[PDB]
Amino acid sequence: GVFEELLRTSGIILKVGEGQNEIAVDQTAFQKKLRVALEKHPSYPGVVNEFISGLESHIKDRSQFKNCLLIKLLLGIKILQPAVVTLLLEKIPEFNFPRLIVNQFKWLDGLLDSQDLVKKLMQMLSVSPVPIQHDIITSLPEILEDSQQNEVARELSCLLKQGRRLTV
Amino acid sequence: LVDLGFSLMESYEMPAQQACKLGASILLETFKVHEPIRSDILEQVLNRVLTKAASPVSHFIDLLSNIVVSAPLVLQNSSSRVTETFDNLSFLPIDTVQGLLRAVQPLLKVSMSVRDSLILVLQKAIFSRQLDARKAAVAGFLLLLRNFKILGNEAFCLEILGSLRRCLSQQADVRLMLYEGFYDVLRRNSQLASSIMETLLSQIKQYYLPQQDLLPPLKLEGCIMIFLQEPLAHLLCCIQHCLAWYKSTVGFEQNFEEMLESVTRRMIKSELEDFELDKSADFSPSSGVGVKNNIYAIQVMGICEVLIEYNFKIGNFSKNKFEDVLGLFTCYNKLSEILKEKAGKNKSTLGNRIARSFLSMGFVSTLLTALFRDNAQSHEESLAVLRSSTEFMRYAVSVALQKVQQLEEMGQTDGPDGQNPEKMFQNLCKITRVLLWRYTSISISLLCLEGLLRIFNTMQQLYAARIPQFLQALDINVTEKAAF
Repeated sequence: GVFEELLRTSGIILKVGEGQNEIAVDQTAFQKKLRVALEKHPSYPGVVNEFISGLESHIKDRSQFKNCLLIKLLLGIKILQPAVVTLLLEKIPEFNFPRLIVNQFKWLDGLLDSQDLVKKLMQMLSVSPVPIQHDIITSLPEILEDSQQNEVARELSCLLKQGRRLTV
Repeated sequence: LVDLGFSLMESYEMPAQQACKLGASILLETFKVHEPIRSDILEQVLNRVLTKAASPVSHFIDLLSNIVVSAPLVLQNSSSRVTETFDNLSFLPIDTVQGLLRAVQPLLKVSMSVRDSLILVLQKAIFSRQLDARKAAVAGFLLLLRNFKILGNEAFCLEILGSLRRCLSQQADVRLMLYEGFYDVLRRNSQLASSIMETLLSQIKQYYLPQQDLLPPLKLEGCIMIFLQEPLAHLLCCIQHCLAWYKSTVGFEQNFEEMLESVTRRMIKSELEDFELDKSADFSPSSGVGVKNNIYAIQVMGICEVLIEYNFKIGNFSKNKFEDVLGLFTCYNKLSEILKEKAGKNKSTLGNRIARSFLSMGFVSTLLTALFRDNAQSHEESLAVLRSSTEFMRYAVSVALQKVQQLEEMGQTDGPDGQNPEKMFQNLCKITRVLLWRYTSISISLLCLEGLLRIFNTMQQLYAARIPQFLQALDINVTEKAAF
């Protein structure tokens, strides 16, 4: 894969299973190498799409899914932020996997959308079961990036009015 | 004795101040005397120290700091409490958190477990979505940055650099304190200075809007929305102070000077028409457009003050820089006088005459010495043309009059070294001479009467032990010169 080829050329080698990625354990060297690889190999728009498809295929693989607990460096990229958000949204219903995902999203950095991921989380809580919805809603202080503070507050108050079974 | 002191401290809550002083003195004496009750006393006061969250505990932190500085290892023998002391530290910062951190600082620098626990609490503190108490967290972290030595593990700093920058996109009131506090830690490291300068360069470039011969570069509308979330005068003052320190210690610095030079050149090559505020009847109080223009007016004249300070350091007897300086002030008072603030029909004079200034006490001290008593052939008539600007004379001291009033009421003041009293005391010594001499030269002199009357009322009430130094600098015969 283009993502696999770029990772092998620079950054982290293709780790199998939960084993650690073959990259320097630091947010500086690993992220810089991943960014250099992403600027080199998937630089072309077609190569960019191929790398995105390869990264999605790796994420769908259970081995790299357990490895993610590289992927962290790729998600830190500005372009990879919407891709990481889409991958998380896809993996939400299909998989304490939701709890682990919520914890990872907790204390997260700036994503590519300031008023869309909150709506996605609200929709998931509306669809997701009791514990999953409660876990998603409890992450709102972390998810309340000030992008949609007041509006989400009013919507959540309305849901609470309609949410007597999950008011706590 | 310890029971007596415990009753005394609460009885203190003038007579209350005398009771508190007596209780603190007896506790310090019994700590320095009663050796075998030292651990029990420390545990009891730690239990009491975190005992009045709503009520003021300034005396508590004062006594705890005194006993800790007397016995640095007492709390080390009182272990399992360094981690415990952070139970609800981020609830009521009234300077209590700063005092607690300063008192316990030796323990942190000799206790790695305390540092790790506070690091763990830092993630919760900085990530608090609310803004009611997040100021205490960032203030404590800024103090800690100077708390740890900068000898040179450096990986500790390289990790902790980005923690506060992750919260840069915060409320304007919250964003305020880092600008004031970054200069203190910048004098403790070299690589950290480069990183902080780079981050501030990114922040200022977020609003610079580079161009040539066009609209005012400052995108004032960025912080318009009703409230504001990006103060600019404090940021620019921090920029100039950090630049000065970086230059003194020894391209971002080339970018800094070019950006500073360009914006100063852009400001003089502009007017109110260039800015969004063109007509006098443009903005009004309690108006959506009005308050927006009101905030813009508050920002822009605050910016003008900062550029005045920077060019003075650059323009060492340089008429061209003075010409830019004098022309810059013409924009400053153009907003004022007629449309000052907005208008302000209350016959009141906030901040002596103008809003809170933005000038370092060293600079205003040096500006007056250049402005008054700065007679010499070395000057290139830049002072003379500066002396020609009568309103510049009035504004020259009026800022310091606000500055001393800030030190008159509060024990600290804005600007670098403001909270350092010994550094401030020297500044207090230098300033008074030109103020008194200008009055004796023979309105403007009426300002100096206020300036003197407030400077005495400060040191007699703040620098009680430092009076002999001032009397020596006034030029133990205290009464002789005072009567003179």
